This record gives sequence, C-alpha cells and structure tokens, in this order.
Amino acid sequence: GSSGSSGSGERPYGCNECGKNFGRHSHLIEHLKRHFREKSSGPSSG
Ligand SMILES: [Zn+2]
Repeated sequence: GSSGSSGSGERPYGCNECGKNFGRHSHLIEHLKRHFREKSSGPSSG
C-alpha cells in the first residue's frame, strides 16, 4: 500500500502565534523573536 506518502521529515516545533513549523528547538525560538518584537503587527500609535 502507501503510508505517509511524504519525504521531508518531522516538524514537532509548530508555532501557534502564526502557524510555523521547524525541525529544531532553536529554529522555533529565533522565529518567535519576530512575533514578540512589535515591528510589523501593531496598533495605530506613532
Ligand atoms: Zn510563528
């Protein structure tokens, strides 16, 4: 038969804030840096 039908790997670290995945612990951390850092998404205040 056919199972998985995929050839990439495993991505346990799946960010929720936006919905990103990774294959390492750090990869996720560094990624989260963006969300935390209020630069792109933010209220209307200058
Ligand atoms: Zn994310």
